Amino acid sequence: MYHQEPAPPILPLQVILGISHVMLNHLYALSIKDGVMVLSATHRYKKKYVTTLLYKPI
Amino acid sequence: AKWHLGIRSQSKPNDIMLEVYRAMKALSYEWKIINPYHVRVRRQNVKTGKFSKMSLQLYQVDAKSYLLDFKSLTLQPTGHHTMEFFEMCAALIIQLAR
Amino acid sequence: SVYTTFMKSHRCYDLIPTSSKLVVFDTSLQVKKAFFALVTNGVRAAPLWDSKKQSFVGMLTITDFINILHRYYKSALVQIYELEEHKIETWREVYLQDSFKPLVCISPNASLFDAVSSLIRNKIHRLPVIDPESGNTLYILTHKRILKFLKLFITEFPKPEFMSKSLEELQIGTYANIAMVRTTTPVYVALGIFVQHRVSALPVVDEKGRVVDIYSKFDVINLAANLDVSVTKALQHRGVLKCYLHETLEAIINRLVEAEVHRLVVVDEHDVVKGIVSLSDILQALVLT
Ligand SMILES: Nc1ncnc2c1ncn2[C@@H]1O[C@H](COP(=O)(O)OP(=O)(O)OP(=O)(O)O)[C@@H](O)[C@H]1O
Ligand SMILES: Nc1ncnc2c1ncn2[C@@H]1O[C@H](COP(=O)(O)OP(=O)(O)OP(=O)(O)O)[C@@H](O)[C@H]1O
Repeated sequence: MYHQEPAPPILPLQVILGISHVMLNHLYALSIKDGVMVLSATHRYKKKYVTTLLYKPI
Repeated sequence: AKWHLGIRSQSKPNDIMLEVYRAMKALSYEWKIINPYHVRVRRQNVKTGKFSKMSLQLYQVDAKSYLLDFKSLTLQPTGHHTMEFFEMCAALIIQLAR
Repeated sequence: SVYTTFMKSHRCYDLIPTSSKLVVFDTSLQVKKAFFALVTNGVRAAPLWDSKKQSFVGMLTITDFINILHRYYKSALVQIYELEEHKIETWREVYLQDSFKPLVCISPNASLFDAVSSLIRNKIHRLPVIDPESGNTLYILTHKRILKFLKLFITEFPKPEFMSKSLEELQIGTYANIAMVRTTTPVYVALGIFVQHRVSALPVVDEKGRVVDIYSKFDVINLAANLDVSVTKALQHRGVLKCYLHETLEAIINRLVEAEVHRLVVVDEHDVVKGIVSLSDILQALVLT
């Protein structure tokens, strides 16, 4: 990413309640209710998988 | 329980695209287009110096509905990838939101 | 010894499970709102991300809600505690918490021993494991987590001699000046002592001095959602586990780990509390010793 100038592939994962099902490294989130946004995302450290939630206000 | 992936817009893809380029330029990100449904975006971190990066991929989920997707890239550390991700995604979504 | 050596030779990484959830709050969150998020997510604490400092600044734990409830109380504003909406940020700043008690954390690569000293030296109950490369809190280390892991080894390996001696022989646990309440005691009193003494739980005892229950910090804040009430009255808004000095270290550990509790109330033949044995107690004696 070095510049500041300007058939969408179909999507089969979309909503959730195993890891690939969640897609490692992809942003997930909840319906923003009551002025608070919840993000989630799963990452790998070596052999381990942490699914991190961030509770954020707007 | 109701965990939605990325964000869902219904505006036209090219439009959508521009909206994001605009946001990003406002949010003061620089990007590299990889194609009209994928961009690699980057953000300098002023306190840190280091950059944070992520991938935008547009999808179609219906015929009248779309889905924009965010993906991450690469004594306390200065620099917190997962948090800087979340923050980068948040700022955009807010910028877009309104 | 052998347990000490085990702990100097294992990385915190080692007891991180394969999958794990970590809930983080932005310190710009509303204490009140956070409290619910702790609850809905079924966790007792959370890491605090401070967006402006661009960092993890510490933990939101039950003591922090206690410290705040107390302030309202000291101000005769207890009626308001329920209703307020100051940010976590605000209150931590009130106490200059980030500058005075800065975050204590550890590397995935540090020894389990190191983590045990860490928690004890700093008198804390939670310890963030943070990848120094990425800056990501991988997972949070508790005494219970640390002990449970060690117990697996304990059982699959020959015990030392002293693992058979008794609490009394070993002199493990706290037996002087036990903070306890009485059936009748005013919740507000417990508050007072929680704040002043830095213990987690209080044995509820009868006139004879026998343990009938236990009041925790949680119980206090849980209520606040009047305070002159009977500890006993409050408890109608909801585990006590016993042990004796005749009991062997080994027997104790098994119960503490298998049982899921965070401490045992030591008790004589007629249930008259004599002391408390906790996880720090266990883990200090096995490991730091
Ligand atoms: N890693 C840490 N770094 C800095 N401060 C911490 C850390 N962990 C906890 N604290 C602080 O220490 C105080 C005591 O919390 P601690 O977790 O030790 O006991 P607690 O309130 O009973 O919580 P818990 O349910 O985890 O026992 C709180 O003010 C908390 O914010
Ligand atoms: N009601 C009490 N009165 C006096 N001392 C106590 C009481 N409860 C615990 N202690 C002692 O105070 C120290 C801290 O105990 P506490 O249970 O708060 O910490 P811990 O057991 O290390 O943490 P955790 O409960 O997470 O294991 C321990 O050494 C324990 O023996």
